[PDB]
Amino acid sequence: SGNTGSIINNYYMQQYQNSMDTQLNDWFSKLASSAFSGLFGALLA
Amino acid sequence: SGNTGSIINNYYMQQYQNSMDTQLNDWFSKLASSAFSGLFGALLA
Amino acid sequence: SGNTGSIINNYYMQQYQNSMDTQLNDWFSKLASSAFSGLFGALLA
Amino acid sequence: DRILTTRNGHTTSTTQSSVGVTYGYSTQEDHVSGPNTSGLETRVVQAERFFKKHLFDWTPDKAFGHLEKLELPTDHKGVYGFLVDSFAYMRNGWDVEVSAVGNQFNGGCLLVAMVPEWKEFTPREKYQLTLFPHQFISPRTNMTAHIVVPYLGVNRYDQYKKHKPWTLVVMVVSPLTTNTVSAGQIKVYANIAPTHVHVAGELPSKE
Amino acid sequence: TTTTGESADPVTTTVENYGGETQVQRRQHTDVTFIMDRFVKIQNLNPTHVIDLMQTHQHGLVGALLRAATYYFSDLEIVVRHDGNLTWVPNGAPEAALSNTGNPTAYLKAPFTRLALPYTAPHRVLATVYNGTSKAQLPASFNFGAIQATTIHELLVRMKRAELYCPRPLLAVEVSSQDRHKQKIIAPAK
Amino acid sequence: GIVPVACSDGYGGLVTTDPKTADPVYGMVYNPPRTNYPGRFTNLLDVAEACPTFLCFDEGKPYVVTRTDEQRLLAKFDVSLAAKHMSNTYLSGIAQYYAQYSGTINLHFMFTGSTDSKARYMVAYVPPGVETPPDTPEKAAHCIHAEWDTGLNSKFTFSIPYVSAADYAYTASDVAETTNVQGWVCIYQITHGKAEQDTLVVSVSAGKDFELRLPIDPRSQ
Amino acid sequence: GIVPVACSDGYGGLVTTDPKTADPVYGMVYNPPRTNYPGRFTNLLDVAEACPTFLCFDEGKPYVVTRTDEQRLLAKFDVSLAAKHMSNTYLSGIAQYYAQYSGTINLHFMFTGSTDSKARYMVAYVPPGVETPPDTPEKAAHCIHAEWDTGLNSKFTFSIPYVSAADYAYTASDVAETTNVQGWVCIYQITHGKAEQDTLVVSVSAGKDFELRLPIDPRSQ
Amino acid sequence: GIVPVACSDGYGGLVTTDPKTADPVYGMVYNPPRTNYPGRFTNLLDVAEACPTFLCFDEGKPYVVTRTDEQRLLAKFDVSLAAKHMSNTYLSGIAQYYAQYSGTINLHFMFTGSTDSKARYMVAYVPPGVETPPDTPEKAAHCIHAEWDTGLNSKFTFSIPYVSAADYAYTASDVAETTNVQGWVCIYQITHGKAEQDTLVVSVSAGKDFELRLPIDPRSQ
Repeated sequence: SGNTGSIINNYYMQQYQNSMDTQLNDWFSKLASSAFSGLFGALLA
Repeated sequence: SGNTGSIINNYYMQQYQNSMDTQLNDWFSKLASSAFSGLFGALLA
Repeated sequence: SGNTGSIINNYYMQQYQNSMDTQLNDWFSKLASSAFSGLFGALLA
Repeated sequence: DRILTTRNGHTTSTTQSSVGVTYGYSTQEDHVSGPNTSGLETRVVQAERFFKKHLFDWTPDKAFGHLEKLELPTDHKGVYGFLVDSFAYMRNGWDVEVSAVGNQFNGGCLLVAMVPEWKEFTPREKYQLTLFPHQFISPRTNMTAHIVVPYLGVNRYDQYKKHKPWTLVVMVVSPLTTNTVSAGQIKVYANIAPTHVHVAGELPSKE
Repeated sequence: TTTTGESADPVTTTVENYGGETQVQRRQHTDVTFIMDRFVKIQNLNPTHVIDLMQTHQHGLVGALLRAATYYFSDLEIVVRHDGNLTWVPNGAPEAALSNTGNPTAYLKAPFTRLALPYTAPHRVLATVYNGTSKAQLPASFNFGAIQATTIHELLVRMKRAELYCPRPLLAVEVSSQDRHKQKIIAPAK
Repeated sequence: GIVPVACSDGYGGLVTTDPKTADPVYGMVYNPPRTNYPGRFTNLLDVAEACPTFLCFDEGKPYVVTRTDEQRLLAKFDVSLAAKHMSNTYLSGIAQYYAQYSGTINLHFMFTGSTDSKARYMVAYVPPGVETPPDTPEKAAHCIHAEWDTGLNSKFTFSIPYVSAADYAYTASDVAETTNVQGWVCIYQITHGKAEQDTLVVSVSAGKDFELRLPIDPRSQ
Repeated sequence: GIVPVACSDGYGGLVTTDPKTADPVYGMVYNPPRTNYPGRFTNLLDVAEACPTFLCFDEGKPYVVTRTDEQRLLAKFDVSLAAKHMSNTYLSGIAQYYAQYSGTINLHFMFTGSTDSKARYMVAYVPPGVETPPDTPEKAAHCIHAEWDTGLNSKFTFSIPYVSAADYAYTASDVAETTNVQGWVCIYQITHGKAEQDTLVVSVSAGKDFELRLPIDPRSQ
Repeated sequence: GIVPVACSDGYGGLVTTDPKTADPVYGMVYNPPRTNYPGRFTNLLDVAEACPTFLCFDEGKPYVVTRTDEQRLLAKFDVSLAAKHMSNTYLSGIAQYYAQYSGTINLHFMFTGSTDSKARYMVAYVPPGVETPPDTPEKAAHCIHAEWDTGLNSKFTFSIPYVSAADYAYTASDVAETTNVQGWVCIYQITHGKAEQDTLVVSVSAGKDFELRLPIDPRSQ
């Protein structure tokens, strides 16, 4: 996940190790990936 | 069972960890589930 | 690899235990293996 | 196609000098029916329409960093305003249009941004206001900025009399320049519409 | 690359424009969950202490990155050096509860106590800035519970499985030099 | 050789709520059977839903009553598990041991008047946002509310909805909060007919989605 | 018998960045949902690429301007994340927390003059190897560079290439280094037409292969 | 319960050559690539076989020479990695860090005389068992030996065989051993023709079955 490096499973259940998320998405990744690149208009290379 | 969170089995046999039950049922769960809901009589919604 | 003798895998992931190499070959082994041997010229044994 | 018409209810706005619409942080809204309102929330479309507010007069003497802000919601004397006084909880996003009409002979640049959880920025932090949803207004190019943002906050519904999640901010990036043929000052106005207005918890009457 | 600057559409030009070649990049170290996942000091302590991440130093690696976000979510690990037994209570508990053993209480074991704690706020996310009142300061409900011991000497916090939303300004030291901020970088002796 | 281990600093101390078990020392104990022992409850909230307990009104009475037949506010109480009026209820007895809750709380009204006495009542949920609670049924009508009259069925039950900014609310109330954070419940008498000495008994139970979380041990010991 | 272990010297102490987790003590906590909360960012560099922040020129202005229409060096700054001119940028704010970087850094130029003002500019990347930066466009032409004029599109973006001996460069600058180690960026005005009071706003963002590595906590605390 | 372990006495201390690894603390580091970097060597003996280094004769010369054309013993040295004559060689530089060796050691002889100078040489391996080394080619002929003359090919290589009682020999030499334990190498000049000022350069390399074992750290530090 993030800065954890044991090859072996945790001795404790996930319900104890962490809080659990419920339900009822990376905006900046999309924003960055949508950036324009290259040139606008005609090119004489 | 209740407030125990090891993913791994207990090192000791159950006959040692706990007392053992013998034989020869949740009343309040049934009582609560049997409760009346909604309305009694005619509705003009 | 070199002066490590555990039969068992390391508890930590390789990404944590060591740095990781990227890519974009034993010269002295080849040099030694290429050495001339025996005799040069005629033999009267 | 620099021409754009925006409709919110029975109100429209048409601009011929736009550089498009900037969507901030999302393109749709989070779920409006969560556990905190127990299914008692309702939508009020009669409030989703434009209202107006003068922000400030952009003059040549205002320098880089000069900042003007408008915390939202602001005092509203129409339907939306009535909802704030009659319901305990509300949520809505904003459709924001800011105009700065001078002429093409004026020079300079304004930064228009929507900021969540406003805090007064220090002079050094002003160099990074572009981290927030924004557009610029430069007389040589456009007279209108347009930003659209969703509702957000630690709570799914809010009490606007106690917390204003969004703040409209206009900052001078490069000072207004004038010619013999240009305008001498530019009045900056906001045309705002609340979006996806939901209310919960009807309050009693005061009489 | 030539574009319409006023629309504020992201534009990422590359060295290919003038014949160069864009390389491969490895960004694990700037991954949010990863970077926030390390212990940092809290510093202002009392025997009764409410865990508030905003008490991290504002220029510290974690404290600064946290303040560079508006909203966040995470679970927590803490390391506490204390005299006496350490008790923790969740967000919302009456301060009085800190005196009772029925609440998670860690019996002293040298040199200190390390615990994993879950997020317990009543809000879906917390904020580093809040434009309003709850009755500037932050609302009282923005916390990860409280701890108490006879004496709390040191407290370290670690954000687990962190999520950050809505970037805010993050500043480097201001430069007076007129060219570059210069400092002593580590170099071999002799 | 043998297995090398790192005895880790910061781990190993006893924590009163830890999720591990102790080592046993006395094995093979078989218990007398208790198959089908009656009256078991496995969740506190099953009991709280099924057994309403009485509210407490001025003078320690579990009911309200009024001598005049005009419209009156009979009672007003904070929507708080720490409210004076809820202080002797089982729901509050349970709630004190948890830091937060969400969900429906149900009020029950049982009229105990004689056959010849009639009344018409109104209950309203007033959310936070106003200085003082409404003193008349007319002002309160604009809130979520129910009105009912007495008849063959003596009991009326009404759900106090969970309406709040956050997804959970605190069970305890802070010294700093002057006006209640979750609002009020107001009980009115629209009018009555010959009901001067007759009472309306009020009790409370947990609703279907009522929930308590985060166990705490707060009482002075 | 039981398992024999070797409690190993030198292991077990707490390390603030260790890759292990603590023992838990309070289980079964379910969080309020935060599905699709807007504005999430999972990597600092996504933000750095998408949101250019302003440079700082003499007097704390995010722009350069010139009164004369002759050719001039408008600004010169060190290609360093610790440069005076980059000191208020988000890229430098992030970079201070990493020891090394490599990759492209992008400069953005936005002309804010009136319709009747025109200009032609040049930006050049000057690598290390010369005493002082070139003062004229003519001397700088021999470097990697781009020239552009103002028109309908107000913005021009140019990539400062990573050209160095080592594969990574330090983000901080040492007291011993007099002349900058990664070179300079020089911005010139070739000429202008009636642009005396008109400015060129400069901002910076991270390029596609820009990378930061080796987290550090350097600020005085 | 939990797992019971026996923390064992006598285990766990740090040993400078232990076969275990430390716990990590700073993950996810990717290195600059070093693919096909030239000049790699993975075993010291590959280098020792391929690169002969010079022997050292009276006066610090890597060669022997003789002014007279009569038969003479030109040099005699101990078959020891600690011999004066081997003291500046790479083979001895490596050998000092191991306690034992076995296998072939190769000597190389390169004649550097002018075209008009000729010579005939003899090299003999004298095993232990005699008081003093033979002073003449005639007495030494009875040992393992090779004779060669100068010509178009300037170099002659001869293998000093490993002949010993034990399977390995010590690399160092003890203060108690007066006469060398592995014997001697004797280099003779049978005769020469006009070679008065011409030299024979001698170098040494490791043979195919040369082996070093048991690493040690002996130098004064």
